[PDB]
Amino acid sequence: RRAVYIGALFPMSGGWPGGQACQPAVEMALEDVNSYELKLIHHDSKCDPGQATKYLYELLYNDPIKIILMPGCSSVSTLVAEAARMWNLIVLSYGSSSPALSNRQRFPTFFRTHPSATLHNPTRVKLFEKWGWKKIATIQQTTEVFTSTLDDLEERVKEAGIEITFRQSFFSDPAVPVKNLKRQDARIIVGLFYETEARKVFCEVYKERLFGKKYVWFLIGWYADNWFKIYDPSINCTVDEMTEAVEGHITTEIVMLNPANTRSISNMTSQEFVEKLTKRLTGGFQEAPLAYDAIWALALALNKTSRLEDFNYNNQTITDQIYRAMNSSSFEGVSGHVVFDASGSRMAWTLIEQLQGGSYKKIGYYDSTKDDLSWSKTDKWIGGSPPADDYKDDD
Amino acid sequence: PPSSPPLSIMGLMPLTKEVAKGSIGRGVLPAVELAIEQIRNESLLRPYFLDLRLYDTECDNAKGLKAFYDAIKYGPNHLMVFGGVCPSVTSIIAESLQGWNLVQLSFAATTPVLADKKKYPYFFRTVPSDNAVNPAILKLLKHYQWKRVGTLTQDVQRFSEVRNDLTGVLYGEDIEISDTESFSNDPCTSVKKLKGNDVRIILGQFDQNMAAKVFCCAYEENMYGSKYQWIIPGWYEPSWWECLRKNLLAAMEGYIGVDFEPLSSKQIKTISGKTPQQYEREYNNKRSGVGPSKFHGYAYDGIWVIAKTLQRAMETLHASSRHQRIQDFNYTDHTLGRIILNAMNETNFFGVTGQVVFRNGERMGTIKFTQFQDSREVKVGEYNAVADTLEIINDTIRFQGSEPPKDD
Ligand SMILES: *[C@@H]1O[C@H](CO)[C@@H](O)[C@H](O)[C@H]1NC(C)=O
Repeated sequence: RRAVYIGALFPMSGGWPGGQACQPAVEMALEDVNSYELKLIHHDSKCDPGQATKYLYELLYNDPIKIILMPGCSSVSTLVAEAARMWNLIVLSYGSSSPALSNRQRFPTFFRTHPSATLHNPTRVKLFEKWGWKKIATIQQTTEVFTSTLDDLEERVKEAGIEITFRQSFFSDPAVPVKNLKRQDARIIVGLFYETEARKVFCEVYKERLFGKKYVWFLIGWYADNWFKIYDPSINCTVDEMTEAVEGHITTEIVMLNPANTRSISNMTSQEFVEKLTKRLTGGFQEAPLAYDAIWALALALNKTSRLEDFNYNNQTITDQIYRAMNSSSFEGVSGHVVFDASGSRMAWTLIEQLQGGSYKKIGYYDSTKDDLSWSKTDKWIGGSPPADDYKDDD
Repeated sequence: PPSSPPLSIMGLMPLTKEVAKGSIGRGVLPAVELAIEQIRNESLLRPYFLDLRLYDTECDNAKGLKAFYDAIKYGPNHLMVFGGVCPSVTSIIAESLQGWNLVQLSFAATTPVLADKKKYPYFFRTVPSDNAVNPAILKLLKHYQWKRVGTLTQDVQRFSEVRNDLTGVLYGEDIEISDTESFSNDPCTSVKKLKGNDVRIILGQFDQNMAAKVFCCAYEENMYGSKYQWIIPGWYEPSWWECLRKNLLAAMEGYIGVDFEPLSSKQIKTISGKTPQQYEREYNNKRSGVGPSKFHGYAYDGIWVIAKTLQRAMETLHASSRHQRIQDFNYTDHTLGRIILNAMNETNFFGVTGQVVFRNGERMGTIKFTQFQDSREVKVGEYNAVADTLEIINDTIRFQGSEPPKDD
């Protein structure tokens, strides 16, 4: 039983604190896979490329040799996947949604169990069509995960005869973009940023009065449920002001846990995985099934390739064999049917929610493959119906 | 001398003939060599010597990161980083500095996000950044009495950050941004919106490829001539333009470009005892198998910043302890990193690029104004950030009308 090491990064804080539930999910999966021996060497990236750079150095320049790298965040995964070719290392992410990571020329040894963020876009388009909007505004924080999602959204809106009439971007301070959205009289707004930046955006939204009956915000649904209620020294807005600014907004997220009560390769049902993970415990709870399945995907790919002690960073041979096994992966995990295609579309469903009276309510689900919008009729709007995308009365 | 200890510096830049940007690294090396030559001849760092080690980034994220990692693993105990030319490579290095207690000095990375001190606390640059054009434009607007402007920005980080910075520069200044327009791949819709809002003075922030599309849309919308003033980035490649060419040229006539000033116009003796003009001639004589680089003066002054920082880092009556701490450095000493950071922060001398001084790691320098006049970019002015003064060159700047355009 030779030891085989995984060099992993877990974000315990930062943009997406996914490591909080994904690290225990990885630990639960390793126990199951082991019972060669798969061993974990891990560090807290804090969802920070600067911090990950120090830990990447320690993983690569210190013994033991690692067969695979496992990063979380899109920014950390982008840095490690770009660099990995220099060490002929396979990179496997459990949390990276960045559409840009689908670029095989730029990331030739990269795999992910997390779907591409492009899956939010057909759902956003379906809702724009449902609600009769042809004019949308966008505000994004400048991490590539968001910029590349917006690049895809621009293509999907153009295809549907919908226009992005105003765009604003920021690196850290959204003050100017939000003021400009207000002055442009933008109505339907898609905001792409991490939870941390979402608080800064919504405090500016409160100050500019860019909320109410006329305004509809579309955000990413994987924030913590209480995201707008959390103390933040970088914001002057109170909890009640924040709560009013976020009222009625729409979110989209990808369904990552199998909704059917079946038993996967691990012999667990989606429901038992949740109790088991809860027994071990939170950021990354919704992504935890992907972390669990990433270990299984690796374990099965290592089994098929089976000379592992001889892996070196200067040799392509073992890398190419593992790549081919990963490429041909096909098994049933807690997240459903696990496979590894370039454009990251193995998941068929998105979950749509609306914030009502400070709490998220499920309003529907969308399957872009079959074009099925499952609607709960649980959405609420001031006056009983959604607003317009602009004034229509100036003859 | 064999008894002369090294003060090792990690030089990171593109050098290879295989990459287009290798010409920058190769182009600044004669400037670097001249500074090192004189510092040693003067024994400014006595009994030590400045040991600059060179590592090729190849202007590539993966190769740049490995060059850095290999410099740490296998090179001598570097005290600081000198370089970073390609913005993406510079960012990867600059954000990670604290992990190895390394202060970095760049002579070529101009992107605005590197000014973020929360993300890049240990990062310094001798070159004025892309945001440095904003206080200069403010002085230009005040000069020609332009109180109403429109903005046209490409929705990309480096441009949106300059535009966001602009609001803060214009605050309390009595200049209105009457219309803010942004585009991703097609400026035509945004140009049409600016025309519809009767904007006359346009502040543009977009790349070289987008500039041709912008001027083509301006031509189609008749947003050029005596009634209009376009103020755009001045860092594009020479003859970047070379719409039918004649129509593009009609729309481009009189546009103002804004960029850093490569060398000081003042005939004053710098820290080296040489005027900027004498340095320029010595630079052209030293370079042999390389084309000139517009960052050469910034690289030259950059070596002087490192030398003056090191000299300051050694100024203590606790001499033997300080020398021992320097000798012992192995990236783990937070105290030495702090001493170096504080010493660099104190920089204040007259360099070949003008007065070399930092404001929160950003260069307080000189901005050059150019105007497009018949397929040639003519220098029309200089803005000095320290003095906050604008000097317009007499008999250079021209307007198609009898008077400069009105803002309305
Ligand atoms: C850096 O230099 C500035 C300008 O002279 C000074 O105000 C500031 O205190 C310095 N920062 C330190 C010493 O940490």
